[PDB]
Amino acid sequence: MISKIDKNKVRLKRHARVRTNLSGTAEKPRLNVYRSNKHIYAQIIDDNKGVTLAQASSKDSDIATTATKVELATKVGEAIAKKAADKGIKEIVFDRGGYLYHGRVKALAEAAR
Amino acid sequence: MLLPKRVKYRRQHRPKTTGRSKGGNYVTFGEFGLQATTTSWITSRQIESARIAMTRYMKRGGKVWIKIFPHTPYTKKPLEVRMGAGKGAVEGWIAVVKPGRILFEVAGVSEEVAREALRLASHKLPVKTKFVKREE
Amino acid sequence: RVNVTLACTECGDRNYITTKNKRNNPERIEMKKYCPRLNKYTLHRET
Amino acid sequence: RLKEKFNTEVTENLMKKFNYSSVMEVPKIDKIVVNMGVGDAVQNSKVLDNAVEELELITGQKPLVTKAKKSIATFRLREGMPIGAKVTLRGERMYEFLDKLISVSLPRVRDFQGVSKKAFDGRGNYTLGVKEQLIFPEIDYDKVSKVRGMDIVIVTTANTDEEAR
Amino acid sequence: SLKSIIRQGKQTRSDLKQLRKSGKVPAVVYGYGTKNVSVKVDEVEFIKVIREVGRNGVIELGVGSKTIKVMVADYQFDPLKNQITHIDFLAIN
Amino acid sequence: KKGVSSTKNGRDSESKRLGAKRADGQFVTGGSILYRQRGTKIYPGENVGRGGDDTLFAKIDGVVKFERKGRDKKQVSVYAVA
RNA sequence: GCGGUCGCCUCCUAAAAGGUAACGGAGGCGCUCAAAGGUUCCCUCAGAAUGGUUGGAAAUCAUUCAUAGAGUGUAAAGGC
RNA sequence: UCUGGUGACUAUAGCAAGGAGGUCACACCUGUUCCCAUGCCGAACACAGAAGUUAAGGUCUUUAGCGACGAUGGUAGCCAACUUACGUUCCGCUAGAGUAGAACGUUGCCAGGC
Repeated sequence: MISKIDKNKVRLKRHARVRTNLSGTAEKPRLNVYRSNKHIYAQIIDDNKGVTLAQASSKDSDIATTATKVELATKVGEAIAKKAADKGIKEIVFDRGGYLYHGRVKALAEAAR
Repeated sequence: MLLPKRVKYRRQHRPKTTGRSKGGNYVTFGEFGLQATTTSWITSRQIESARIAMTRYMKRGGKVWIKIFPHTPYTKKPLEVRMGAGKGAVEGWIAVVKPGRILFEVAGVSEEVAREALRLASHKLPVKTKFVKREE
Repeated sequence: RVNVTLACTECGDRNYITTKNKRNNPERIEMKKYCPRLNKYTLHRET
Repeated sequence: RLKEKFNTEVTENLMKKFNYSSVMEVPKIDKIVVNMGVGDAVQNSKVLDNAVEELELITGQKPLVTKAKKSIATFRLREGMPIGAKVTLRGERMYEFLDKLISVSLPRVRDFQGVSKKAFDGRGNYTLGVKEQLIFPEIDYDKVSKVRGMDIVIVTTANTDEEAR
Repeated sequence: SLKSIIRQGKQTRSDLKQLRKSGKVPAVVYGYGTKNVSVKVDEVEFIKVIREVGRNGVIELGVGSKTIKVMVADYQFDPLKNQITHIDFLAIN
Repeated sequence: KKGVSSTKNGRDSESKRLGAKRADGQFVTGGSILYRQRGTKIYPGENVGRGGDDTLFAKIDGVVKFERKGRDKKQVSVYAVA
């Protein structure tokens, strides 16, 4: 009955405080993930005028699946848009980013990096 | 002697005396207001030596409503000494008035009393006054 | 607080000078510092 | 049992007691904040620490008075342990109906609260009574204050058969 | 009340205080169809506002064109003189 | 003539010369001071940096630009243009 | 003459850049801290009443009104 | 062109009421079997799964009552200037705050299922 809290609120609110030092210049474009109720995302971004530089998606449906931490979570953890982009800065609003969204941070650590 | 209780600082600056009035240019608590026409410092002692007297004409009749309260407390030295070794202890309380301000307010009682009462009361204040009839 | 002194045995020179309370921790303390003529952070004995 | 007794009677009423739009505007039970107190600043408070190991699930935190007027204020004493029901213990020593093990002051009031935060005080030795008075027969203050799933007393009332008071 | 004003002039130097002893006041209508296109009124025909509206109602304007009911709303009373300065109207739409 | 009751006052400190030190629109050098103040009245913007909790200085050559940040907070910047 | 002051820090006077006097009006310092330091995470203020051995209107954790009116080791302003 | 995602605008962008729809997509929804972990309870922090639903949020459309932006007409103040002794007054420039009438239930940046 009493005030229940929304959580997209504080998710983007924290993205704010976290978006004060890290920002993709396309010379090192950050890739930055909207966790969802069932799925996960990612996208490379350049941050000079806010246009959308590069793009993939987990949910893009070359294959769908379940198990939000799947090898589908690590195929979104591999995919790229081939260019001259190198080992990006993993934007993380989600705790233990070194392991939580490591599903994304794992597979791409070799080719995009 | 309308004075306060709790004051942060006890030594202050003389208030500015130039220009017109700001607020309290009308009357509320009664039909009849006594306006002011020049500038001075009314000094709480006037007020209670021009309130008891107006009521001693009013013979505890109708009721009044004061529209001036002394805030800035003025200070003064005692016996004439040298110049300059500190500031004198606070010994008074002052209120500043400008032209165009209602100082007193009363209700109910006849206009003969109003005139023949505010003329009694103004004879103590160092400011020149003028009657006001709530002239909408 | 009282003044102390640290020095790396290998170099045998006391250059670093820190402070320490005589009640908070009266037990002789010792930390690793970068003493000269060694090019490595050796152990300093706060004598 | 009790956690399901937060279901065995209530899912159908708490799906009907209101006639809201969807199932989820029609509430559940509001969570609890199992808290204890003391009337001594030293030893009763330093030695009223387990009765939570008895009733609550919290080992024992050390919060003190905040508002703390003239002689309320003290520091760091374990007078109010934050054993609020989160989800696991959210079926705590509260919905135990051991408030009948007194047979006095069952129906205390005509109602409960104008502030939705309800307070239900086992004043005396009403609660934790299945344990014999070995060391629990001394000074002991309670603090069962938590809100319920109803804006005022009104519909809160004539379906409150859970704790029946 | 049939009271008529006219469109006075802006770009005013403050030399008007002295053309003010001879009666006038500013006045500016609010409302659509026109703008703050000010009108000038005189007093000793307002020595008889006593019977005009009271304070709440209608006045003619005859202000060239668009002569309709206009409401003088605000108050700009003046100290020390029993004079008046900038009383002003509005359109009813 | 009579030894007075003295003054329980008389103490103050040296002024620090705070404020702006380079004007908006003029050309600078890498490393020059732009503002000196307690706390961050004007935040550091583009190619400028804060020192030890003051002295907003420049990091590259160019021309300075004073600007608003959000709704009520300002900022300073330098652009490489020559 | 007697008395009191003499160095450093904050504010007002000081007149919207900086600077600016009087035996002008107010407060402070002669440190402290192995943590109250560096780094990575994680969290959130008051003035508000509920009726809860006990109640000291104030001994408690909640709940919601809570807009910085809170908290900063130390005075005051500028800040968060 | 609808929604989801990033980057501009002075809350004109709001809190206060509601209205109505779907789960393509945000949501309410199941527990500790696991990754992490509350000195405190997996509600925040995590996992596999979603049979069940649209209240709420979410989005538009309504309230100018709730608050900021607030165009003119004046007016205080002020820079020169000629007077007089100024708590002023005249003469020239720039003219505020507050008060209205208003605008007022955001302009877009660039992508994804269409």
